[PDB]
Amino acid sequence: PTVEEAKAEKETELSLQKEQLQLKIIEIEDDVEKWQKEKDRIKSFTTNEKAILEQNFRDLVRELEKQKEEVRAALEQREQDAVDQVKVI
Amino acid sequence: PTVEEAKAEKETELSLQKEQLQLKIIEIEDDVEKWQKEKDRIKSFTTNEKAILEQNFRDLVRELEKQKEEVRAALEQREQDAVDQVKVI
Amino acid sequence: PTVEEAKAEKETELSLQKEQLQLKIIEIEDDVEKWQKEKDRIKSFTTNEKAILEQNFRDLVRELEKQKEEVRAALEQREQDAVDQVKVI
Amino acid sequence: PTVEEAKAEKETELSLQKEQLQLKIIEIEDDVEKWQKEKDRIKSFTTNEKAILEQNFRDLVRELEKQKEEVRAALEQREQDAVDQVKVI
Repeated sequence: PTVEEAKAEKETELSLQKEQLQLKIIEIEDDVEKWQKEKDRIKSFTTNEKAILEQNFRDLVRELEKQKEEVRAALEQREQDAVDQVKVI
Repeated sequence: PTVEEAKAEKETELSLQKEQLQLKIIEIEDDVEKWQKEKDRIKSFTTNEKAILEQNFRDLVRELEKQKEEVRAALEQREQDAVDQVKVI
Repeated sequence: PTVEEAKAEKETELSLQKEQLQLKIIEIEDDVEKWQKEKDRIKSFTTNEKAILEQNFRDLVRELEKQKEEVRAALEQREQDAVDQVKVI
Repeated sequence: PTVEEAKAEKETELSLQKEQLQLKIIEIEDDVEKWQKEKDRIKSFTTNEKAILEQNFRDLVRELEKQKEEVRAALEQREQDAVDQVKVI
């Protein structure tokens, strides 16, 4: 080959090989950013679900405390009822 | 009647009437002490039942808190499981 | 005394004595109603103060739970801070 | 150089260069394992401190609940004391 022909071929080859390398880097980086976004999404979902669990628990305890209060005041009303039902004879 | 006969009769009558009065007082007082002991017993029962209620409530809350903890650690294990299941491709 | 004079005197005496008896009953009943109203007022005050105590306790626990949450999230921020401060060298 | 001399030199050079490469890999891997062990240690410390926080909180609440109970029973004793201090006159 001519000196000018081998020059031009080298330039073509390097230009095409550069582009291959760049594409592969883009692929690696897309895969990594997608991996990382998924990991972060799962973390974010768990954090949310734990917050909702914690709020369910607090609502449950509050509802049960309120039921306990109803039973207590019932006990106190059966009490006074019974104390008035006891005659002096 | 002789003076000595009316004397002796008065003494008999007063002695028998005193005894009637005393018996009635004993009856009134028995009824009152029994009334009061019953009132006190019912109060004492209610106090006991409320204490047992309060301890049931505390055991229930403790058991539910412990269940919440199991669900939370389950959520965290499905989490790490899932984070390891996400490939880098 | 004349029959008509003793009649009239008896009526005066009974009328004045009735009024004495009635006044004493009114006094007994005033004292009893006042006793009972005071007892009821003290009971009512205690019931109120216990309710306010119970609400103070609940506000205190809620405030402390909220402070615990701040300390926990502080611990988690010193954590991530520290994990990023550890070099790969 | 002799064919046998260039052979022997190539072998020396490759052997020394291999060893350089291996050492660098060992260094990279030591740094990475140390990084990772430190990250894990900090995580492990935070987890511990949060557990101790959580147990302090529970002991605090239990102590305060117990103090509330003392104040309540004090209120009830000033109550009965006062109810007995109210005369019938």
